[PDB]
Amino acid sequence: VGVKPVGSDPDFQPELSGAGSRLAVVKFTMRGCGPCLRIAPAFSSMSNKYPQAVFLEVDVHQCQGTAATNNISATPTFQFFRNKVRIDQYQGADAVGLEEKIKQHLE
Repeated sequence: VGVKPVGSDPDFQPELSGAGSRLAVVKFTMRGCGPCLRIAPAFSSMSNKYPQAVFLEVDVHQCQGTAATNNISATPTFQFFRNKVRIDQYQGADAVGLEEKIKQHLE
């Protein structure tokens, strides 16, 4: 359970489809990245805290096409999807701001 890793680009849409109509929060990450590391535990706790939404993790180098088509310019970057459509975005390791926007979507 928890934060689900997307191992390569073709596995990404399946994940977006498999979220059904649930909110999907995708954390775009990469290796040797301090803020990425700082936020990781919190993100994992958020998924524990919100089992009604789906939490995913994409490494921008394992999933280049996904990073590029989502116009990812820095990490960590969180994208928000509902029914496979990107509806929001949040950059950074400020966990408070992140959970506040997740809550605003769980509306």
